[PDB]
Amino acid sequence: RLSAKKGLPPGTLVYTGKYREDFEIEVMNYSIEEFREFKTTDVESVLPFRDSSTPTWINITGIHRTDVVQRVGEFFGIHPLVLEDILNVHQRPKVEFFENYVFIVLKMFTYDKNLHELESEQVSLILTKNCVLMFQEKIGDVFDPVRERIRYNRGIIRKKRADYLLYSLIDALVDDYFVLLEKIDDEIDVLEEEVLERPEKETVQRTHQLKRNLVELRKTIWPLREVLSSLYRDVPPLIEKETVPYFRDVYDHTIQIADTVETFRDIVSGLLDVYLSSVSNKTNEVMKVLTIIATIFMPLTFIAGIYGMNFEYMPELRWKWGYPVVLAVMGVIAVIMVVYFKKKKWL
Amino acid sequence: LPPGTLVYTGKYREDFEIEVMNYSIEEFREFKTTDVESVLPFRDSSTPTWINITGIHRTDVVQRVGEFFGIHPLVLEDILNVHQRPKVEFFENYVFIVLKMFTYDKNLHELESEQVSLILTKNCVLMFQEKIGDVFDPVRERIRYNRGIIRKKRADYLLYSLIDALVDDYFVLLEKIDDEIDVLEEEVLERPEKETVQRTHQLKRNLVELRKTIWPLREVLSSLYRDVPPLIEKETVPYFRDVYDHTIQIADTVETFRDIVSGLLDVYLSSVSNKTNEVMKVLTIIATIFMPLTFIAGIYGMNFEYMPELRWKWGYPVVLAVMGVIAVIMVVYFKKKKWL
Amino acid sequence: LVYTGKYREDFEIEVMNYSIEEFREFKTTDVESVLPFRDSSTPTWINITGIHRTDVVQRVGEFFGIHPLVLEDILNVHQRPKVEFFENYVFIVLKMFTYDKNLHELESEQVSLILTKNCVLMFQEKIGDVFDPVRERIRYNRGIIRKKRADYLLYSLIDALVDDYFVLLEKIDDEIDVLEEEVLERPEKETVQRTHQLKRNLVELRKTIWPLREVLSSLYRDVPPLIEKETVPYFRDVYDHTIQIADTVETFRDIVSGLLDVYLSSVSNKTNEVMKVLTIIATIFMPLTFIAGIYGMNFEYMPELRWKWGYPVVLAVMGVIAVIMVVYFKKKKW
Amino acid sequence: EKRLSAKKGLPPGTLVYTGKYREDFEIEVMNYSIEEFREFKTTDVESVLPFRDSSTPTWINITGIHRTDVVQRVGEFFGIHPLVLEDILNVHQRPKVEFFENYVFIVLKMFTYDKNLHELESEQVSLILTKNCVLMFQEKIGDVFDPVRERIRYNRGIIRKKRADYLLYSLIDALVDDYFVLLEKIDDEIDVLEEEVLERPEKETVQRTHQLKRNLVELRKTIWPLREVLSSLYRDVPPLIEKETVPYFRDVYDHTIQIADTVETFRDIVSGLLDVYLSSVSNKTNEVMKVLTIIATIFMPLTFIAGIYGMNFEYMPELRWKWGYPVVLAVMGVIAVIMVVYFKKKKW
Amino acid sequence: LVYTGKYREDFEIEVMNYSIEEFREFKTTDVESVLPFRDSSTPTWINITGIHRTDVVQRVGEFFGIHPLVLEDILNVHQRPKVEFFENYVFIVLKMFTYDKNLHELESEQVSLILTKNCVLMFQEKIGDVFDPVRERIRYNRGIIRKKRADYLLYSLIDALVDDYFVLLEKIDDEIDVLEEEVLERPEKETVQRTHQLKRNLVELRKTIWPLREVLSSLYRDVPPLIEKETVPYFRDVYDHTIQIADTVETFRDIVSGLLDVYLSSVSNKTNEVMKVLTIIATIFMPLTFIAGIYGMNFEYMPELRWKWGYPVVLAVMGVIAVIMVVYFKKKKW
Amino acid sequence: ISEVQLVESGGGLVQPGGSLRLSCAASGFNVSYYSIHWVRQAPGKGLEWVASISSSSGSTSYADSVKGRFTISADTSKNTAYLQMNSLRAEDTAVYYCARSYWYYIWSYSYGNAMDYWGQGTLVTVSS
Amino acid sequence: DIQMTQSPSSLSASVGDRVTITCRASQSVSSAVAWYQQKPGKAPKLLIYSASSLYSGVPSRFSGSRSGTDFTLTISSLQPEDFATYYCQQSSSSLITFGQGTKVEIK
Ligand SMILES: [Mg+2]
Ligand SMILES: [Mg+2]
Ligand SMILES: [Mg+2]
Repeated sequence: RLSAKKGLPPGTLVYTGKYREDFEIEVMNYSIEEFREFKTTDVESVLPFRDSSTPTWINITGIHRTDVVQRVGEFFGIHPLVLEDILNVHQRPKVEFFENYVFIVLKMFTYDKNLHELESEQVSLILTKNCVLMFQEKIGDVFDPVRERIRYNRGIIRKKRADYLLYSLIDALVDDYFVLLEKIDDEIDVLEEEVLERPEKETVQRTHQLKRNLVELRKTIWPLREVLSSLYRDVPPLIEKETVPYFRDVYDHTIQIADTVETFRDIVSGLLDVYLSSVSNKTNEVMKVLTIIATIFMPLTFIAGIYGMNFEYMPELRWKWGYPVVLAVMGVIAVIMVVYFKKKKWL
Repeated sequence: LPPGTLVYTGKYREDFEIEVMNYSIEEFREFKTTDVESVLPFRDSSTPTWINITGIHRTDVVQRVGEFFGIHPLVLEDILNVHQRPKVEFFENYVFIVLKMFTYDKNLHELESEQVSLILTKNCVLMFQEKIGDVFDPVRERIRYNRGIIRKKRADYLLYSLIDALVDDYFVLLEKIDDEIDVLEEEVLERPEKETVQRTHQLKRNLVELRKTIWPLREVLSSLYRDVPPLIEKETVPYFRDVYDHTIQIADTVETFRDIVSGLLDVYLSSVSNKTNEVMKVLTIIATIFMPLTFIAGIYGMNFEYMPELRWKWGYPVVLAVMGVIAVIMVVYFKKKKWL
Repeated sequence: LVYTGKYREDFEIEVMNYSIEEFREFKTTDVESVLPFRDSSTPTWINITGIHRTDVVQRVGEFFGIHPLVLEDILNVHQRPKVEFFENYVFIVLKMFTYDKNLHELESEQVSLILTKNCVLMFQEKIGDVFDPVRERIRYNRGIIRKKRADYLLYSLIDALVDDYFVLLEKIDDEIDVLEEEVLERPEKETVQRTHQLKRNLVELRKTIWPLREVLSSLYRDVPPLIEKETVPYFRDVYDHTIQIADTVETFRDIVSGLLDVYLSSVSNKTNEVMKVLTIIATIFMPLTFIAGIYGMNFEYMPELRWKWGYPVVLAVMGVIAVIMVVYFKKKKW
Repeated sequence: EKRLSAKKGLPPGTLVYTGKYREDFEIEVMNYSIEEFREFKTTDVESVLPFRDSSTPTWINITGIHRTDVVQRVGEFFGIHPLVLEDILNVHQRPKVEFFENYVFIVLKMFTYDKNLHELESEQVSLILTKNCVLMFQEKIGDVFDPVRERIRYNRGIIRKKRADYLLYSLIDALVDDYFVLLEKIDDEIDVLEEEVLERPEKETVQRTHQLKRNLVELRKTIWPLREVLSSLYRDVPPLIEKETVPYFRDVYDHTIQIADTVETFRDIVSGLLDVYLSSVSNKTNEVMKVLTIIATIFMPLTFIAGIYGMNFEYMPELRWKWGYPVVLAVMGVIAVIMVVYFKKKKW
Repeated sequence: LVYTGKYREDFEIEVMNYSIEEFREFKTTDVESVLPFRDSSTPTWINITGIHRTDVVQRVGEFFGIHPLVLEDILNVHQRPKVEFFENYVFIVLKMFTYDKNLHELESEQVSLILTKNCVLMFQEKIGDVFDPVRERIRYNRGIIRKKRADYLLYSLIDALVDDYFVLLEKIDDEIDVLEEEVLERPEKETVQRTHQLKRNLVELRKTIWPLREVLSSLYRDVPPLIEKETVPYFRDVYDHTIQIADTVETFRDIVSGLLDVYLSSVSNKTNEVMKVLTIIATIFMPLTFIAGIYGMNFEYMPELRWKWGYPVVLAVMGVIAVIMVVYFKKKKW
Repeated sequence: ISEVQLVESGGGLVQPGGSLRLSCAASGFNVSYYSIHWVRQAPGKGLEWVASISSSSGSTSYADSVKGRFTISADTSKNTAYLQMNSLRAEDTAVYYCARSYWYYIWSYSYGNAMDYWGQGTLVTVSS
Repeated sequence: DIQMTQSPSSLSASVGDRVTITCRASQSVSSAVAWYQQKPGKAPKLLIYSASSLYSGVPSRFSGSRSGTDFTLTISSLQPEDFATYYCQQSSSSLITFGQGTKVEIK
């Protein structure tokens, strides 16, 4: 649905999603010398990290409880419109800058190969001082490599500020986009083989489903470029100048993703025309068989009915082996017609 | 005709009413009248007021209202012209907004449009409608029942609330149209018919009409936000930006719908091609079975005098047996070919 | 200098100097004398017609100091509309489209407008334009045409042109509705040709209109050098009219594109029904003829004989196999 | 980190021209200023090396990059990274832009379209903007930068009074103008092919249509990176480009936007053309199958009944119905004309 | 723990334990002889050519301290190339390919590499591979292989595999050349079958070459302690080679897709031509069949005696109607 | 500057099992940017490729007919390529050409080289 | 070592005729085949490279094509100066080999 909270005053916090079973808060406070993982359920536990002098990543998983979202927004001084956009799942991807924080909305996709279904989960990021606020709808992320790099000093993650953490999260989400593109390409290949080899109604239904999935994916990806371009080109006070080249790299990755998705869309658009051409080829093979049979057997039955009329004046009184000679004529006609079809390469 | 002509080009003249809602943080009042002079003394007021002069078919009342408010004759012409693209105009005294309201019919599959206009002057919001019945009922309910934060703001918030209600109605329309697209794709994927093409063409025409109206609305909201007038307070730009995001989302939904309806026709063509293949297969099977047998019956139905036909290997049954053998051989060949 | 025009039949010159008190109308068939001669006192609107007599163009260019480049540009038929700005004058070139239902094509002529202080010199190639409402507005003193300056004359001319485009697009909409009814009711081989003609007409108008839209875009918001600030909302109005016309053109192109696809579906259904008729009749009548030829063979010893009306029995078995084939088709939806 | 690529069956450091044109070689230099300009054509690269350390802007144009020795020498003397030279010599590439602290490297594409053979050919041109030199790299004689040459030669415009940044802008602007004229050629080709497709639907017509489809896909895959290059040019301004000349790059970006939109419209039009072709061929097939089915409907039942009366049960009412046979032919004609009337009712 | 593939025929375990001073080899089929090699300081290379014999692979799995999950990975064949990093060893899945020029059939064979400290382990399902140049270099002291560690042996193995991919690309290049020549001029049903088979082969090749690029990138970019830092440029070279292979594969895919598109473009003309042929043959024989059948009817009042000799007139009218139909088909170019 | 020229020097009559060295002076181009090839043509026979040097990288390739018996090398400073022939046999008697080639492109994985400029060639006679 | 088999070896034709020389490889040589002509007593001269591309300055009557591992050189219209020995060459490997030659004689 898209008409949720239609008759509501602005800023009303209503969840418009299909996930109401999960809730957990994970806090990963890390510094240059140490980190401290922490998972909790109480909202009040994460509030003291608002003024912590070290980078903090509070990940609120499960936003069906609007009370947690409202409490966090009130403590961190977030405008209610930003909160109602956080809880609105069907929001377009966007980036918005304020005086004291940066508000970002993204989408991460789950794919199912068994049932050709594309699912999207909206993930929102708020970058306040040295803190990144994260909201999700269900258990399961794409930032586990970021978590691991925080846990073990694999990179420069604990040496930098919160803007680098925001970079890490955006980069992981774009990496999932690359993986999903790989999976979609695999399904493109299998469906192309299906179309070219054996056309069926299931084939056209799968092609339509794939077309819908690609149009949804394209609609999602194009605002992502605008988000990243806004992120690195125009500097807000919340993002240090040393992180700009990284955001530029992610923008280039989004460029690649958009080009790839456009190629996929072109292929899917050609798929149904290829399907119609293949079905025409099959029915033309059937046509060729029918034409060959008719071509052989109508002239022979014509000359078998012309000898067999009831006229009583033909020289049928054993002219010169009438039945054998007419059978020889039958065979000669059939052989020459088969030779003609072989020359034309039908048979 | 000269540009100052105040002709009204619309199909609706049945009714006429004027609705006024003047609200304040501690005072609230509302009244409906049929006289322009009763509602006229509100321009020189220090409280936000909402004048909803619906039923635009008597041009005299709106001419008088524009004369009182100093409203330029050209925007009088534009506000009395129904066939007007959604538009925004800025003036040193007021801002002019032209919007539209849409009604969709499920059974008739027809899309209807109503033009609604807005003029925001100082601390007054003048609304102009073609007929009665609109999508601003929640705004009136919020003003009446003391909800939201409407009662503690100026007329800019009222303008924003009206536009927001209109965009929410657009969301409802797109939801209905999504339901229609779903039922049409089901009907073309499952049981294609001749009327399917006409239905899809009607849906395509409705969607192009939707796009033609929606994109100007997005432009109007973009101009309302990005180029803030001195009239609209600095504190109320985030709300207009939220409405702008809603408009861009609606445009994206319209584009998605257009793509799906574009693919529907190719799906229908694929279905009809499959049907054609099946019926050609049936014809080829029958012809292949029954042409050689007719040829043989013609060979052995001749009138030649010399025939080894009296009694040769029981005579008559042998040709029937060999034709049956030919028939079963061709039937199993077709079964192997999977044509049958 | 040189022109690509084809019609040279008519040549005529119109002079119209008008003010609040009174107006002058002469309609001289020759050059005679131009009333203003840069008088800069009263608004003057002089209409010239025809391009074969190129001498008038050079004379008016030299008298009022028009640059020869735009004068050379005027004597063309294939150029797209464009606008140029100069300190002494402003040069605007437009086009007029006429449409008829009998032949279904458009004839195009190029119109140039030059605005000078209290002087609006124009160009023409055919007689019988759509500026008759403007002429009547001049003559009968209605509206604010007889109020101030001469730029409002250029606005009125552009408004008349966009009104003509509006009515022409209305005619296109009418014919699109007619062709939609035809395709949805009566398909034909020539219908695709007619729709192709309509589509080419639409692409030609799409090519032509957008330059006009950009010209009106450059006229407004660009702070023109010498134009009264009291006439800018009128330019905004005509710009909005051009925007609406462009949107209508795009929608028309979309509808005409969809017409081809509905026609293609109709063609495929035609193939399918013809195929079904052929298949049904062949299936119903080939085995029957086979059986008839079976009982007609000249084998001397055949078990066939009168066995309780054998001929009616064979005809009955033929009929019942025909009936079972017919019911198979009926249950198969053919 | 940028690094030269190792290629199998190729010595480790060698650079290879990845192209097809090896006919001609030429070096052309225009050293211009506010007051005076000089231009000459030469083959020696030492004649053009010293311009690297020059005051007034100069435009060194090198035609023919199959001479990998010249490219290597120029890159070494000007201090160009070997990977950028390897990109220069690679023509199976999309348009790109790379910013370095001392120079900016740009890849563009040039197009010549032929009405005969309907062939869309691409030539890669590379631009290196340095302190006061714009390095032009081409494959063969014939470009679109004659307007810039003429403006330099006769002090037109404002180009003589600016630096190398304006020269880079001018060259890119001329290339975009060539894109516009190519789009016009595509208009003409679409018009011809659409005129032919409606009434003469054949296999060569759809060969031409699919050729145009592939040409337009290549044009899109070329224009999108070009638009990205111009966007990075004006909205990520490097130190090499002045604070001025950025509005000009924005204008070029707008032109790229228009070109991309026109390409999309071309794609839609060509798809419509293919649909028209299929509809026409289907209509002809409908006509032929219609005549076939009319003949079959008229004659197969009649042949059946002729066979019915052609058999022999020896106890059939074969005669005495006013000779019967005239009645048989009467029934033949009656059902034949009823079928004819039915076909007329169906307007076949 | 089951071998999911098809090759369950042959078994033999090769060993090449080598060092700068000398090298020792023995091809044995008994498990216990290949066990104690993990303690050898010199680099060692064990090649198990039997996978269906799950006893030996399980034995070496629990003897070398490698997790049972990766053992299942070796025993699984339908698996794209992948790399895994563990604290004690590195797990790599690769594929060999054999292409038949005559049969146009491409079959794949999995090779699994487990690189531990100073020892490398293969796992093959069949006799036959491409690592022979590595064997010769280990034998006759040709390159720098004998003077380095086991990670260099892994590099040599992967380099040989990529070289085999280059040879396969050569074969596919010849096939694409010939197929394009045949499709462009004088196509055939066999040519279309060949085109489809080659497209399927290229799809498989792309799907197995992209994970290979991923594996080599993960190999050189972030170097686990099992790989020395000196051997990074070698894996980088192999990564570049994989880039070359993937680019060639993409170009070949585009060529073959265009070849298919041009062929399928012209199917409707084939439909129209078969319709024309069938209609011509059916139309010039059904009326003749009718008239022959009427004159063959068994009524008794047929004027079948004399009457302009009987059969000559019916043959004449059959010929006349046939030539009239032929002339009618001459129009419209049938 | 100047045309591309290749000149050989060192052809002479050498006793079997002996040695001699052939020089190849390169003019009109730099020996580093190109690959120098030696080609052997026996009297009355066809062309045989014998050696190859890539001076900039130092890569060399030898035919199996002379592998382990010839050595090819270049001096970038001298603009000269060399061919050290020792342990000569009677079959080495031929006219030895010096050639220059460029690499061209077929596909991403495939490369080829074609020989543009050839020297006059010097005759080596192994006899008596 | 890839072997190039060049046939015929002793072609003869008159001026203005059409000469075809066909050349075959022992294995795959991916279009990396060149042709040279050598007049007696001289050095070889490059004619075709990449099996199709015509070298700069070579007369337009020379042509080449590839059919898998089969390569052909054609002199479309012979000239008095077109009488010499023509060779193959493969360069797909670091070890590059020639054909045995084909002498076109005056008939
Ligand atoms: Mg809201
Ligand atoms: Mg009969
Ligand atoms: Mg009979």
